[PDB]
Amino acid sequence: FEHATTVPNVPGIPYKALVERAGYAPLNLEITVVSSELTPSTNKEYVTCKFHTVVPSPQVKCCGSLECKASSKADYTCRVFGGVYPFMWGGAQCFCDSENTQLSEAYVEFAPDCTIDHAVALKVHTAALKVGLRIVYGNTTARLDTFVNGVTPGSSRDLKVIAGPISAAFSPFDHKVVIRKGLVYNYDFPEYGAMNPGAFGDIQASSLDATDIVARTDIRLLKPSVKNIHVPYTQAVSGYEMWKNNSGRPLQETAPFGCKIEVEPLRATNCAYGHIPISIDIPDAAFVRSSESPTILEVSCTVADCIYSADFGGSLTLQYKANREGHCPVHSHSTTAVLKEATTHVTATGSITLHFSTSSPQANFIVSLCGKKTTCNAECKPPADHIIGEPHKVDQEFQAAVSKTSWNWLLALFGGASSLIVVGLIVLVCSSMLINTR
Amino acid sequence: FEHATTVPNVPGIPYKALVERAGYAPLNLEITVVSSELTPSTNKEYVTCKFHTVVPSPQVKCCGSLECKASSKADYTCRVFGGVYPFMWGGAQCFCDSENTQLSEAYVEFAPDCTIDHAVALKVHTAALKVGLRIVYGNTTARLDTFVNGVTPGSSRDLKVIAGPISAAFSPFDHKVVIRKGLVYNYDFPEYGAMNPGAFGDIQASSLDATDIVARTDIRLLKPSVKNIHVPYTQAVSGYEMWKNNSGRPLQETAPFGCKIEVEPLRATNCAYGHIPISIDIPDAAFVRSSESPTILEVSCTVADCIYSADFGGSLTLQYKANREGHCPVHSHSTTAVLKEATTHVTATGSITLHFSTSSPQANFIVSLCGKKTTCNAECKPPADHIIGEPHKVDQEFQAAVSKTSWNWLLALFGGASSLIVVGLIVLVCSSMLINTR
Ligand SMILES: *[C@@H]1O[C@H](CO)[C@@H](O)[C@H](O)[C@H]1NC(C)=O
Ligand SMILES: *[C@@H]1O[C@H](CO)[C@@H](O)[C@H](O)[C@H]1NC(C)=O
Repeated sequence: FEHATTVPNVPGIPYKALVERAGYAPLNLEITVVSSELTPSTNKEYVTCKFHTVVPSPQVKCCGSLECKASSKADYTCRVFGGVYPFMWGGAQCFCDSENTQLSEAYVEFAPDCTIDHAVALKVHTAALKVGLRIVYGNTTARLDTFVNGVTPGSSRDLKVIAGPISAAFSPFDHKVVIRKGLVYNYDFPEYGAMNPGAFGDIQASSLDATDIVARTDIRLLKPSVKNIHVPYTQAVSGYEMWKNNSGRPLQETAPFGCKIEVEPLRATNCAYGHIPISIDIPDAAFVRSSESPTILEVSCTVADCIYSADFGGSLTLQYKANREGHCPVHSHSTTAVLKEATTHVTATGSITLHFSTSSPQANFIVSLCGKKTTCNAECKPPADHIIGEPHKVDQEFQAAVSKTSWNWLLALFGGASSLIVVGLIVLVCSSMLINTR
Repeated sequence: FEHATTVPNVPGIPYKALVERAGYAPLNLEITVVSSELTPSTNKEYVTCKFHTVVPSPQVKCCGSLECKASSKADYTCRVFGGVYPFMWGGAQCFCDSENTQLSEAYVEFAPDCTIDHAVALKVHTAALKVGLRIVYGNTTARLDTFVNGVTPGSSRDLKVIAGPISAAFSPFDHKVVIRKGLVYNYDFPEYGAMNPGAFGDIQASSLDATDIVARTDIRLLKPSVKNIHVPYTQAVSGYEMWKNNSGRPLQETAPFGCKIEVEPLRATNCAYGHIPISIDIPDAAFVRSSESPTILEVSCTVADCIYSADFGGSLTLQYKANREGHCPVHSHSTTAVLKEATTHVTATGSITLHFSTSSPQANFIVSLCGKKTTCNAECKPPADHIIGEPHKVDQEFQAAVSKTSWNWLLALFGGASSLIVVGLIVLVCSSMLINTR
């Protein structure tokens, strides 16, 4: 058989539904969202980390001349000076008032520790969802996993069940993000080849060990100092450490709907929001002919007690008469309240007690046992404890919290003087005619 | 110095512009789009190719029983039969009217040739552009390459020149595409894990040699035939060959703007459309003080001849008087027409001939030599040849094809009888007053 139904996005909340077919008992279908897996599409842009500068041995020409060449090293720079007398422990290596010249150069490369301290800039897009479901029909359980896209059915027993699309798309990921040491930070990094001294992503590389590298961090060389050979240099602090000191808090502590986010897939998990439609195909073998199912007689509904609460705090009682033995499912045809158990042993004249919960204190609804059903009305009270994190609001409110007493007061309240007004107008017309008699 | 200017997207079309500074000769700047490189962002979804089925040696139980197990092979299926008498050249291996049983199984894997015949489904998005430019300022040439994004300046001589964003985004790539043997076909492939027998992408794999594989192509086993052991099977033709017979023509022959598309970067090249703004910084050293530049006197414009055409079919002549020797640039301050050369040797009283082209046959405009300028008016005729692919329409039309004669006819055409109407009304008022005199 075939059926369809919509379920809200939420993990570990069984929903119980019925499929009705004349001549066959209505099977109880249990649907649970075991887990959620939102996986977007990712693109790698470039890596970055703390950098180490290079101060190579200088190129000193004793009583000659030199120049400022070019090279492919990232942040490569050169500069030359003349009339320099460098010294050293053995003495002065060379002195020529003008002919001496010194040439210095500088570049940079990722530090050796970068291999593990590196962060990466990611371009993300097109959030896609993967959902794991547990579906039980007639004590026939099945574990399945599928995308929410309406095209693909996940394979479980070769039963193709379609679902989606998502009611409303939610994505804590911004189009641009950064990843570091298992943490994901929402940030707007600059484009590849776009750098700013003292800013994040001052150094770039397609790979952690790629030979090609590019950066720009305001490295201007300084003139040689007094009498001692060295290379006085200058450069702005790494943007990596700066951004680290002020990167902001991780997205782990800011995502809505309690997302659980992991890096190696760059995905979210157990993050719930929205609703999903589902199409379900069922073999007719699983179905049971009604005559095989037991029949019931003169069943009554009795509310032992019920306090409005969050857990299955509502309790009900049922007295039934039957001509057969076996099992029947039970269902709450009214959405406002939902049971906790599916079926139970039956009896010729036995009675049972049932658990349930509701979104309103007004326990007025109808409930079905076997194929028959009976009404159930009562009042439930709010609880004392008002703070718990266990599953709650399994059903959303439908402005049905309005008590029957409030409806009674409202109905008798609204006036109907307009009828008196019309009667007054009619008698006015008749009296006007009578006066016209004169 | 700094300047800005917008240029249309087109390859190999030098544009000549001027930067004006009092006390400095206006340098001639030449801008050419050497090439274009549009590179989008790509995501790999799954591979596919022709498949080969597997018919393993059957599992035959001589006078016993068997079952239909499960396995992880793609399209794995099993089926069993009983009461079978298989035969073979040495005779009948076993016969038991009922106790004999036969079990067959079937699956599939990518064919060995797939390694080179494989096609891949790609998810593309976020088209990005890379542009190569050649810029010449004062016989100072520079070859640069940069993105059109307004943030990143390409590096060439360490001269940061920004450009973009694109005036209008164009992308022949659909969000979904397929690649095969160096060809790119625009197609809407199904999602990973979504298959249909006889349809494209019936077999999937994250890698060409990934052990994991999934497919569904309607493989139902057939009952054993008469007296001869074998495995009669059935299955639908590969969607790969079907799509090949009807894949449609390559995108190479359908993309607009003459895109040249390559696969290993999945990029387009030399595909022109739209306009791009550009910001250009220039060292003041390149600039030349005006006094250093030669001065000119009483220069006249003379049109030797001009036929409206596509190439530099317009010819002009200039007679000048100068007090200095050297060089000056020339420019067409009117967009409708553009020169072909930048500068020339100067003389105290010499004269020169110049080439140019235009988008209108009306050669009315002003042209600047050194810092001074002179007007130039004339009429150009359409050409005889009307079919050529060489660069043309270097300037877009600005409804200026309207000839001066047409304007003359239009001006004298439109009437002004409303003035006669007002005069008639005024004389009517005066005559009405005179009649009121009576
Ligand atoms: C499921 O219930 C049916 C009767 O409703 C019973 O015949 C069957 O054995 C049950 N299956 C399991 C696995 O309990
Ligand atoms: C460029 O032109 C200037 C004068 O306009 C000249 O001094 C210089 O040598 C030229 N450079 C080259 C490379 O021709």
